[PDB]
Amino acid sequence: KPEIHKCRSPDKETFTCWWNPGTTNYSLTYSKEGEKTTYECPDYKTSGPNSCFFSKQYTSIWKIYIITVNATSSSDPLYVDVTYIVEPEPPRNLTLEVKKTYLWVKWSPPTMEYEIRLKEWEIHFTGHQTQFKVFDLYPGQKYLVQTRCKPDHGYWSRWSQESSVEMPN
Amino acid sequence: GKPEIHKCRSPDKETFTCWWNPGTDGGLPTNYSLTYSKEGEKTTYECPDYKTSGPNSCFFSKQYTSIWKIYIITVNATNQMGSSSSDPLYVDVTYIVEPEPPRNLTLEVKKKTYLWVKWSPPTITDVKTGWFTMEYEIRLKPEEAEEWEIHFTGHQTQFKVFDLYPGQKYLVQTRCKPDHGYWSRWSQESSVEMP
Amino acid sequence: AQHPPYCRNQPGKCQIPLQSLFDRATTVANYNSKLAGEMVNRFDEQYVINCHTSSITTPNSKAEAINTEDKILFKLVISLLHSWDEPLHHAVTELANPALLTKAQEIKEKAKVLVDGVEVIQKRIHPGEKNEPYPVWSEQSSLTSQDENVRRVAFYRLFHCLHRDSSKIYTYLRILKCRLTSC
Repeated sequence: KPEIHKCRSPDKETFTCWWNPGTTNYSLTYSKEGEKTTYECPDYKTSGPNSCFFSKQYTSIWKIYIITVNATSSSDPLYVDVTYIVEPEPPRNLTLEVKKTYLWVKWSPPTMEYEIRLKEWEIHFTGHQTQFKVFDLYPGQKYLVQTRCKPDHGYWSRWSQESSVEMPN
Repeated sequence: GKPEIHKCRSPDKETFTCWWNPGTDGGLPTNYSLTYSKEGEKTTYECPDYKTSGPNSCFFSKQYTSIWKIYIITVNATNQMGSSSSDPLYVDVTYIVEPEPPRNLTLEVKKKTYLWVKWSPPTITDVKTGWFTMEYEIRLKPEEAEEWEIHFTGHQTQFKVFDLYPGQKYLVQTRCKPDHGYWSRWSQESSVEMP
Repeated sequence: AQHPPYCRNQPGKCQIPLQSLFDRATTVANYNSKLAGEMVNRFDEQYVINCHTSSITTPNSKAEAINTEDKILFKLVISLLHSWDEPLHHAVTELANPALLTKAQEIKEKAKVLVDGVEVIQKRIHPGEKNEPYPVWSEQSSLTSQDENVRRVAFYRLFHCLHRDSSKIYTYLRILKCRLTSC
């Protein structure tokens, strides 16, 4: 039987669902919790193989989508709310400044919670803050630091790209 | 004309006040009068209350206050040697809201430790019905320090701070802004000693 | 097989709760209101309003707004939003020939996203309500006038009225949310 792997949205404006082969032509159909009309996937191309892409014309944050994959033998119907499947982009504008002496870490978003880490890494949940203080670090060492973010009800974004700084000798 | 009028403020988005500044008068006593026009009603009215908000002011109660409307206000000055009117002041009450500070600030502590600040909007502002919408900022720092750290909390009346240094005492203040007006003054400081 | 968090509740069905719907509507409305304020500013730092929606009568004081029946609040929000799609269309065409152009395109798109949600909420609480005709700005051709001055005043009226109506839409949605669910 075919199974729905996962659906994801990068900005609540469009989304994509991926699937896995049942054992054959694969098609994807859906409907909205609201009405009784059925629809077919609007695009099997822009998202690569085995996927369905929903552009702005077919994306709504006001209704639940009931998605199911077919093989010619349906799959288990899946319920999707575009606002709960958001997986953002790493935070941006990461700046590091030395200030007895602590490291002032600062970023900007791409509300959301955040997480910074610095080296097997020392994770720091920061909540809704967009700036963070770190004390008692080793003098004379280059430090690696990254960030992550997550929506109110989403998935974590990948880790940002490394930034370095050096603690005074 | 000489007399000037540029400032009006509303504390709750239900009432408002304007102030005027006298100009050239030549030493003779002058009597002033405020008259205004409201968008949608082709009528001139006289200031409804010159007492409540003090000298050279005009107070508009709830019966006379409507938002999403431009008021055209002018101040007139008359003495035995002449008359002079100010330039017209155009004002939409929707954008002159300057609230009072948040109140009832309380600090509670928290395995891992964190500070949980909580507070409430001024009584005058009706956030419970949804008529008024407020934004908040909190600032904190150790007593033995010279720089404050600011955090914008949006619409929330509580905040969780995660990077406080253990062992010290912290001072905290808060302030609020309507969605489109002016920031209030900072509330009075509260203290807490991190575990 | 999987479902959204909240469908983790007894009712055999699985619809988005009314609380979640009102949350999304008020945050979209809050966003349009910020954008409109930004356009108002940028335009005033570079260059009497008689808005075409003034014909739709609205409660303008707290006493009166709080007293308005929910059926009428919905109607007022839906026709105000419908009324701005054409004027924005004309503005965007003119500005297309900096920043103004970009925010104008966004507010026009989000206003359409927002009316969609307001119709869904309205049909959920009051099945079979119908929305009536809404006003038009006939003088909207002035946004493209060859005369520089008449053109500048056209945009002035446009951004300030756009700012006022964003603000009413957002206040009315907050009132309904506090009354029909949780503030």
